[PDB]
Amino acid sequence: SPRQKMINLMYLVFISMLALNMGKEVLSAFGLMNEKLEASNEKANNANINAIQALEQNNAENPDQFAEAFQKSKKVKELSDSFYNYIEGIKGEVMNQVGEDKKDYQVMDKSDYLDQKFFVGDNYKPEGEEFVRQINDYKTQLVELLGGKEGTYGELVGKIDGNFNTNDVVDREGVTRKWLNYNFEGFPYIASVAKLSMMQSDIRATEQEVYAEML
Amino acid sequence: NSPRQKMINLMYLVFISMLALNMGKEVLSAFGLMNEKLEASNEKANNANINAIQALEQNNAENPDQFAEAFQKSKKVKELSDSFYNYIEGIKGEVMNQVGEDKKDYQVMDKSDYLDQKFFVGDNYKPEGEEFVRQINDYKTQLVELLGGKEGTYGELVGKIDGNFNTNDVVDREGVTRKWLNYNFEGFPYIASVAKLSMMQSDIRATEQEVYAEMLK
Amino acid sequence: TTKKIFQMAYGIGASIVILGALFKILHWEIDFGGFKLGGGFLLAFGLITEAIIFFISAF
Amino acid sequence: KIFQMAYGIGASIVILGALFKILHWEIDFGGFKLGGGFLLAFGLITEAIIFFISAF
Amino acid sequence: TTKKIFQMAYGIGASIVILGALFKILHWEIDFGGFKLGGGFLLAFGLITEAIIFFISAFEP
Amino acid sequence: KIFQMAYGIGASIVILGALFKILHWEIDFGGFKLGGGFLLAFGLITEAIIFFISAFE
Amino acid sequence: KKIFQMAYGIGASIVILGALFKILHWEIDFGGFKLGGGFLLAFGLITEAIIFFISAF
Repeated sequence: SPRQKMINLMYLVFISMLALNMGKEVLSAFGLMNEKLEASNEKANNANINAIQALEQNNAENPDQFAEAFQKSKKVKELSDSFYNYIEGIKGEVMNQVGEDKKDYQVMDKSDYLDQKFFVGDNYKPEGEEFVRQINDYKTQLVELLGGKEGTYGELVGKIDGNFNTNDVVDREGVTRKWLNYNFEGFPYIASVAKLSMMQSDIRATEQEVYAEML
Repeated sequence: NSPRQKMINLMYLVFISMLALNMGKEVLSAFGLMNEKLEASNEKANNANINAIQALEQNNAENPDQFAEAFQKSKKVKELSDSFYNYIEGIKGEVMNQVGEDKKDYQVMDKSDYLDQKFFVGDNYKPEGEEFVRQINDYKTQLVELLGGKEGTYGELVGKIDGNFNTNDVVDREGVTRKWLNYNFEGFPYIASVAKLSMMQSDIRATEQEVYAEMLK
Repeated sequence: TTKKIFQMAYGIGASIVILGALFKILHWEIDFGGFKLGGGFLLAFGLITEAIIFFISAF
Repeated sequence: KIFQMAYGIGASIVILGALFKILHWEIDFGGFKLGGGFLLAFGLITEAIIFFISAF
Repeated sequence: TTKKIFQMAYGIGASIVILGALFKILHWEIDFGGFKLGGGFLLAFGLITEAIIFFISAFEP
Repeated sequence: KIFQMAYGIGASIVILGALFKILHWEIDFGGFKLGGGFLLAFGLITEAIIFFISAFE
Repeated sequence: KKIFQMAYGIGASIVILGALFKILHWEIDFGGFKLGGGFLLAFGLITEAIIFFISAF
């Protein structure tokens, strides 16, 4: 039986290939990316605070050309902090159910908690509606402060709208899927946390770009 | 024959079809979106670095007595950084050439075939895998030697770049010691490997913008 | 008597399992039967078939 | 009847768990979310027990 | 007399699938024609062979 | 007997190690943390020993 | 007859010992160069493919 000998030998070989497949720390790339996002986020937050302080002294000495610019800077800083802290709270509520070790990225692959709070059945739960509303209101109020795709920050506003979208997106096959269902449904916890921390890095980048065009 | 024989060959059938077990479409979409965001932030970072180099030009032109050393160090750092960046981009483009006509179709990448046949052979590194590891270590060494290892100037930036650009053996969650390249890229989907390479490129850009941040001060 | 059809079903189902695994690895979208067949459909068909014979054979 | 029934049921659950794990299927019907991990566990633990018992 | 054509198919398919597993595990490259044939492609060829052997094992004495 | 017993225990531990590796079950008994790697190691050692011993029969 | 059975047993032991070494990432060096799991896998799988090819005729 040249076939049974093969099976009796090679089922162990295929179990070994599967064990090597499972032993790849592919999902730890999300965790390493998240660590880098956090670090770059404190770095960019410190840069933003330094720019805010700089503008503070600039209009304290010269409240003639850009005092209202500093007022707008404070308002965007507060709105950005509110959105950042909302995302931070969502990130904490999902980082509290991975285990005692917050650096064991290989087990943060369940996705069950986050899709049980953002949406029930086929539509949004009224706290997952809150996430989408927060994204949309951040985008809208920021665009109002800067000016929508015209006047000033016109290119930046267009960059902002491409970041914090909520428009329904069509997948490869062609069905039209809602934004929050596309972006966070079925994603492992560490992938969702990495995406949220990236969404915070866009908040920091957006505000540092805003203060960049204020000197 | 034997029930145990039929059950071991059922396990054969089950585990040979587990060769088709990969990351889900959501993990691959997350990796592809991370790659898009990483590439956009890398282009922004490169633009910021070019602006910093131009600012160093403007400073050194007026006062070629205190900034000339800083300018020469910064320009050589840019040479090393762009050499390593272009090497990583060459590997990254070679990986992206093997995925298909649609580049943003992340669901189908998930292969890990072209890349681990150009990095590894048996239990060793294929010459280009050793070339990659040598490039990483040479970027680490030649960047440190332009600043000073753990002492003198920049203090802790050397310690940071000695943490991002390691090739030392890493211990995984089980406790077994893994070689850096085999840990980081062996068996990884194409889109995951490309995202990780773009992460390394982001480390390059962050490192060199943090160097030029210290240049101006 | 009926042991011939059990092994025939197992063989054909396992062939479909292997074909579906291969099509899912290689992302092949063979279009003959109705919609786009794909590798996932072949996996589903073969694995469900194998489960059906294994459940029936338990009695 | 004592070994064949459990044998076949565990084999079918192993197959279904493998299918769910490979295709990432989420079929749930209230109270519990089946998934592929649970079915794979329920089948492979059963098969390990059958292996160990038939060893003796 | 047809038991010797199944033995040939069984043995040759076993060799092909084992060699495909070997080349997939060790990242080897055999160069005999066309492309470099990789090890992933050889795993795919081993899977084609295993599917064919599974099919032709349904119809045997 | 022993050549039909170690078969069963080795197969059982191989299956259990495969399961623990798939599910990332890291049960901690007295001393060290077991994990699926140890179970695969023990099952594979058992299979290697009987494949070697059964060669000379 | 006996040569093929002995070769199958020994090659299977070697290949799954190499699978064990690759699983645990061992580099056991008792003689010569670094053995590794890749070398044992190659040796065992080659001597198994050869045996199965010849046994087909």
